[PDB]
Amino acid sequence: KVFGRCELAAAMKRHGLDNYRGYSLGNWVCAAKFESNFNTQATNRNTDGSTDYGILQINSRWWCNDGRTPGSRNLCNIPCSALLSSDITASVNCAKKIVSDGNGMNAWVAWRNRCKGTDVQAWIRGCRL
Repeated sequence: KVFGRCELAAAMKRHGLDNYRGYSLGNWVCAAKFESNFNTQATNRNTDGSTDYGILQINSRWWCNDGRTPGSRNLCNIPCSALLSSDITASVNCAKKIVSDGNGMNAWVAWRNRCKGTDVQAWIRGCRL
């Protein structure tokens, strides 16, 4: 499923991502925009052989299990395909584990490079929330 900007902000808000670990809702919505382009079925294979999954492009090496990434941990204890659901619940739960880890949202490159320091609130401008 491809989300609307505001449809997503709302879903993320009810799922408790708004202001989670200090990161206001705009940050999350933007990260979503540039990681996956609001598309839940997005996948990207990396050079190290791992693959990134879903709305927030979560990586097979540390966080889930796709059965083809050697030496992986599965720190969110899910199959990696569960992150491609139109229900964003698993993506969201696993995002909270990642963000709480140590590097905050810097764990996401697209955020770090395309959102960090920007007026991220533009991303929730004019949504019923």
